[PDB]
Formats: sequence, structure tokens, C-alpha cells
Amino acid sequence: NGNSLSAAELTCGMIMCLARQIPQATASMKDGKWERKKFMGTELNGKTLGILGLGRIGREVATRMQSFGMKTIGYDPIISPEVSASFGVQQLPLEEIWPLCDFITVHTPLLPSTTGLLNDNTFAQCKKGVRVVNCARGGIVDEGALLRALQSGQCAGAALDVFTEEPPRDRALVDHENVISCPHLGASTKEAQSR
Amino acid sequence: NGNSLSAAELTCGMIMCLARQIPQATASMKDGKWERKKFMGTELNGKTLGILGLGRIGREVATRMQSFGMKTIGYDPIISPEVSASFGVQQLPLEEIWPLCDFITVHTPLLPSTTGLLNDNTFAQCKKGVRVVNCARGGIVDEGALLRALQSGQCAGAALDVFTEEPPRDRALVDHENVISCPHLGASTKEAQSR
Ligand SMILES: Cc1ccc(F)cc1C(=O)O
Ligand SMILES: Cc1ccc(F)cc1C(=O)O
Repeated sequence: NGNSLSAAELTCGMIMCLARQIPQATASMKDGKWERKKFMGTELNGKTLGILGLGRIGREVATRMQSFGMKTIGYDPIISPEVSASFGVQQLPLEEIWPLCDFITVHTPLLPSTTGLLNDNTFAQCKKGVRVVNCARGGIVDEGALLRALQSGQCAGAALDVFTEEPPRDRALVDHENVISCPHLGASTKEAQSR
Repeated sequence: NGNSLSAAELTCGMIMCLARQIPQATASMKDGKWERKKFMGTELNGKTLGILGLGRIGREVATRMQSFGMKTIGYDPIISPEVSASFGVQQLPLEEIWPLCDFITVHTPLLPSTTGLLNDNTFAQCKKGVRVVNCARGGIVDEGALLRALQSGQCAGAALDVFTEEPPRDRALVDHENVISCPHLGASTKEAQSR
């Protein structure tokens, strides 16, 4: 609420980091390397962003990424489609969303219906090379399914602010070259902190 | 032109990386650490972005960063103030720009007038803790001045895609904890490459 914008901002940063591998490029440069072919990236403009969860945060993400020319679709069980259309988000059933997306970001509570919202079954319906962001709650993206999708290249990259366990005790996800991460910084700004 | 949007998108990513230290946070996570106090960040919304150079790329950057609620000011010796106002950028003389900016981004050619555009003189007029982005041409930002401003905290962070010498032979800048960098990736997307 108070911290809606901090969260939305971090999310949009993670989307741009996934498109251009800025974290990985900075580590490469700090190691004295100059690796230009390795960090060939993609443009956001024209790409499709799926926003799962269309409350305050998800709406803030949408309007920000619309300015980059991304197409914004999404799903929220409770938000009427008229409301989501007011902020430029086409609502579709989940089953319609998966194959359309270049990027998927989650802005849901952690409930049994959203634990593993992204899992092996939903990864398999995604377009090959989908990129995912979770700056919401640890466990929305099933971490084992995610590593499997990174290993096969079904998922081309992920950005995680949150983990099923914090700090994350299992490191294969975090240490993967196509994964960028933060220690649950979503609400960690001076402005969110100080009202 | 062809690569205007690739450049503009990398620039907006660098600004978001500066605000939230995403590259530094990922490195901290990849080193097995969980450092939440260290990576306190700031919100973009309400902050001022100075844009030096108001051609295609600078204009693209402006409209994208306007969606985050940043105030966009800037300077371009050619563009009239009524025109730049038409894409939401308030023109002011440089001397006016320096004290007002939370972030400064450069989108100029490399000419005698722009080499060391940011230097010890211009850093001293900036607000304490300014963050700077160069994704245009190496040398617009004087590198020795930049390191001095990072060491003193006059500059709170910088993001560099380009260097006076490439690859950069001198590492005190690149290795600084508040500096994020890439190996001149500005035009490096599949879409810019392939017309
Ligand atoms: C409950 C729920 C299920 C599926 C989904 F995609 C989103 C939500 C939400 O809580 O916003
Ligand atoms: C020539 C020039 C000088 C100062 C500056 F801020 C911008 C430019 C530009 O070429 O856009």
C-alpha cells in the first residue's frame, strides 16, 4: 500500500535485468572480463507480459511496463475484467495466458491455490524461453519446477526476491547463471520504511 | 534508430539497478550471503531525472521513466523548450540542472563540448548522493572525476555501459561497490541486430 510502489518498482527492475543480464554482466566486468556475445539480450518492446494478480502492485507494474511497449495480459479471480481493462490489462483464463507470455510476473497471496502456481504442469504450457519474476511470496513458483525449467531451457531466466525458505538453504537455483536474486528487498526503500 | 529502443531500454534498466542495487544483491546471494540492511534502496517515484541530450534515445528514456513518476528535466542545445515540453521534459540550463537531480543520464555525442561533461566542477554542483548513468559514449563522464565523487559520496552510484578505453584497462572504477557495468551492451539485442 504504503509499499506498493517499492514492490512494483523492484519487479520492473527485475524484468529489465532478465532482458539484459545486467547483474551477470556486472559480475563479469568486476572479474576483469569483457564478454559481449555472452550477454546478447532482448528488447521488451512488443513482448508479452503476463501479470498474475491484478491488485495494486500488479496494476502498477502493468502501467510501467506498458510504457516500454509490452502487451499486458493477466488473471485475477476477483478483479472484474472491466477494472483490469481500465488499466490496460486483458484478462484471460490461466490456460490462455501460459502460451502467450515472454515474461510472467506473480503478484498474489500465498494460498493453497497459488502455491506452485508455476509448476511443471504450467511450465510445460509456457512458450519456450519464458522468463519469470517472483517479487511477491516465496512458494508461488515451485522452486524444483523452476530449476527443471532452467535446466531444459523451457525457462530462459528467473528473478527471485523471495524463497520458499529464507535464507534459501538449497543453492542450485540461486547459483544458476540465468537466475538473479535479492534478499527480499521488495519493501526495502527509505520511502516505504518512513511514512 | 534501428537501435534506439535497445539503448533506451538498457539505460532504464541501469537506472532501476542503481535505485535498488540489484547487481550487488545478486552477487551477495551468489556468495552465500543474506544482507538485507546493506541493500536499502530508493523509490524512483517523485525523484528527478536529468537527461542530457534530448534526441531519439533521450526522449525514449524520458517517456519510460515518466511512467515511474520521475520528474524529467534536461538540456539539449538544439531542441526548443516548447518541443521538449511536448514530451514531458523541462528544459533548463545546465547550471540549473545539476542541483536538482537525483539521477543523471547522458545521451549525447562525444564532442569536445561533451567530453568530461560530468567532471569535478559539475559533480560539485550536484546534490549530494547523485546517481549517474552513461550508456552513450565513453568519456562523456570523466572517469577520474567519477571515482573521486564515488569515494567522497558526492556520487552514491554509477552505471557504465561505455568506457574511455574498451576494455577498460583501469579497474578502480569498475570494481567500486557502488558501480554497475556492462561491456557496451547498449545495441546488443536480437531485434537491434536483425532488421
Ligand atoms: C487466488 C489466485 C489464484 C490464481 C491466480 F493467478 C491469482 C490469484 C490471486 O490471489 O490473485
Ligand atoms: C552538445 C551538447 C552539450 C551539452 C549537452 F548537455 C548536450 C549536448 C548534446 O549534443 O545533446
